[PDB]
Amino acid sequence: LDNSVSVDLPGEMKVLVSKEKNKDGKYDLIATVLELKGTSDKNNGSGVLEGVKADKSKVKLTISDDLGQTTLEVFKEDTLVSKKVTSKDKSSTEKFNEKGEVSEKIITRADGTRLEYTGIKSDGSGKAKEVLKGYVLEGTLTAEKTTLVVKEGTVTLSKNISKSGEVSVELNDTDSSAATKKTAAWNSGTSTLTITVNSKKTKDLVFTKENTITVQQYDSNGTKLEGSAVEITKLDEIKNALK
Amino acid sequence: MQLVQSGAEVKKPGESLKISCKGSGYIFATYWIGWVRQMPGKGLEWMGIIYPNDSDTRYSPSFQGQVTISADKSINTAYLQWSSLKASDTAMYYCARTRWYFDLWGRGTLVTVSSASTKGPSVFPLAPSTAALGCLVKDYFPEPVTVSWNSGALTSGVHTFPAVLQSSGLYSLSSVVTVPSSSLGTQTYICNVNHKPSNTKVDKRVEPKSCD
Amino acid sequence: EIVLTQSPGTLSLSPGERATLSCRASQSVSSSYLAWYQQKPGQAPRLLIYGASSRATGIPDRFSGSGSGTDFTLTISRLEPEDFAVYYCQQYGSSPLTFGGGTKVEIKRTVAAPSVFIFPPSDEQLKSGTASVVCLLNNFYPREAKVQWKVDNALQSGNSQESVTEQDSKDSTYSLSSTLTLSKADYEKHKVYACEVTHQGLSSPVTKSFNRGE
Ligand SMILES: *[C@@H]1O[C@H](CO)[C@@H](O)[C@H](O)[C@H]1NC(C)=O
Ligand SMILES: [Cl-]
Ligand SMILES: [Cl-]
Ligand SMILES: [Cl-]
Ligand SMILES: [Cl-]
Ligand SMILES: [Cl-]
Ligand SMILES: [Cl-]
Ligand SMILES: [Cl-]
Ligand SMILES: [Cl-]
Ligand SMILES: [Cl-]
Ligand SMILES: [Cl-]
Ligand SMILES: [Cl-]
Ligand SMILES: [Cl-]
Ligand SMILES: [Cl-]
Repeated sequence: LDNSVSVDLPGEMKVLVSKEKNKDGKYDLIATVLELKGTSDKNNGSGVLEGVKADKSKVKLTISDDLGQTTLEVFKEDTLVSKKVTSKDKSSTEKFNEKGEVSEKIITRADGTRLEYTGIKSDGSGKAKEVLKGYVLEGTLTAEKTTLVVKEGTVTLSKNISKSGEVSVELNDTDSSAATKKTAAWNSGTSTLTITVNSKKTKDLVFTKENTITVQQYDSNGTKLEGSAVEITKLDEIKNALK
Repeated sequence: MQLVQSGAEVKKPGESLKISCKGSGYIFATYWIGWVRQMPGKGLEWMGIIYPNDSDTRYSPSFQGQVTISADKSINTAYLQWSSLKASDTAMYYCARTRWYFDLWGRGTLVTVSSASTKGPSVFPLAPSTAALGCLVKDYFPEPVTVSWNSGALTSGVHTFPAVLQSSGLYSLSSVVTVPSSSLGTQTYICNVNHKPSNTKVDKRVEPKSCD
Repeated sequence: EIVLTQSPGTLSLSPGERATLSCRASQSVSSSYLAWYQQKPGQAPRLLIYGASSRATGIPDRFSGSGSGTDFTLTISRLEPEDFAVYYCQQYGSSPLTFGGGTKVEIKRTVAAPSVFIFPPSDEQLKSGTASVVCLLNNFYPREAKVQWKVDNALQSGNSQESVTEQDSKDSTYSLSSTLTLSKADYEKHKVYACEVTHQGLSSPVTKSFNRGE
């Protein structure tokens, strides 16, 4: 507690591990989060630590056996209230209702972008939004997938995220005019959406692995991509691309 | 963003010619480059376009088979060339980034195709009979000629007319100035003529005739 | 080819006035792919408007375009001194790309009749073997003028050339020269040399003439 070895942990935490083992053979652990203590069988960071908040809530920190995953759970005096799982790569993921079911969930990516679900029901539906660098996409959640939607005029851009995180993008236009109706094709291999108007390609939208969006225009004849892809930094730039 | 075009050309009929257009400040290879002709005193005519990254070349039907458009992508340059020039090719040639509207223009390359050879002008006074006087700058090639009055001190009332191409192939122009009639007896009027291509410089004093 | 007709060939307006320029296509222009350009003497053209109505970067919003199909318009809401120039339209809705013939926007001013001066050949030129007779029309408005040469009352044809200045920046007038050219030997075979000037500012055509040898 001063006879101890310090171990760095995911989630900006540190745990102190005894060198000598306690009265009953196990190593004791001290990690300040409110100070939590516990006893484990290894002399690394792994183990379980308990504690009690000043408001009578009980805290349970579970450090993974390979030191790459902390699980911070907060209970009432018994019933889950919180469950933050932070990882070594800075990635982290909840609030519960009275029935012990998931009520909210925030997925923080390693790069800082977030995916927030609010008002989750028993069937699995709720309100969803993704926080990117510079703008926020909003949509819904279902037990099937996450759909984020951007509207401009009669055009609707839909970004779909499957359960495993696979991104696919759709576009629909309720415009009746063959001269102005936007259609699009999705190339999942290159993760690129090519928009077409009046049987000419107009622009490519690329949804990168860095959770960003780039736009590149074709020439007036729809023949060649021109210039270089420009990164989108504002929500109005997405709507402009959809005009 | 900028397009730099090569300098003015004076050629004889039958000669070949290649002019260039180099872009900077942007990715030159991924925008179409076009060529536009403007004949002396006329409007604009589109000649063709090229996509430098792959040399996709598309001509106006009015110019296909008459000129060749090319690109050297490694040095961000597009070209326009003739195998055998005619006098009818005398024009200003612009290159412009093509979108397919023209959003960035070079300053133009002036191409003069003529059988004439370099010759300095002859300068003749146009004597005053408000009085009008001037001088006649006749039979020179090629353009341009510069005219000033009294070494640049006299500009008010001065009209130096655009040159005219005579049937002989040489150019000619006049420069005139109007002055008070009471000044012809006391003020000196000298027209200064500079023709750099032949390095000819003439200072012509314009006086009332001796019979006055 | 889509032919673009620009009307009128010349607009005469004062500074601060509204300008309306017409561009009409022989066929409907796809997606309103119609551009407008400005060109001043001795300078390259400059893009003002694309897509019929989109203004290019840095162009002042007093320039606006409108129209669709075959009828397009460039409006200059309030003319500045630097807006008097030649304007061209260009369509890129179909190949080949084509330009209109251009409209010149010039400064309107009061009608001014030309002052006509005639210049016989100089004695130094006659020694070189040639004789140029120069007729000067000075500081007139509007630009349209007609000059005809008569030698001993015989109307000339094909032996004169004209040159016109740009509109003057101070008084908005034009000047014109007409040069009748003939050999020294031919000059000595005639007596009366005359240029006849027709212009809106003259009640009837004005003749300036001289007798060879004066
Ligand atoms: C330009 O050419 C290179 C090589 O041929 C090619 O890899 C690249 O994709 C081209 N770029 C565009 C925008 O077509
Ligand atoms: Cl864990
Ligand atoms: Cl409780
Ligand atoms: Cl929206
Ligand atoms: Cl670029
Ligand atoms: Cl866009
Ligand atoms: Cl290369
Ligand atoms: Cl080169
Ligand atoms: Cl002076
Ligand atoms: Cl030189
Ligand atoms: Cl002009
Ligand atoms: Cl074509
Ligand atoms: Cl006068
Ligand atoms: Cl006179």
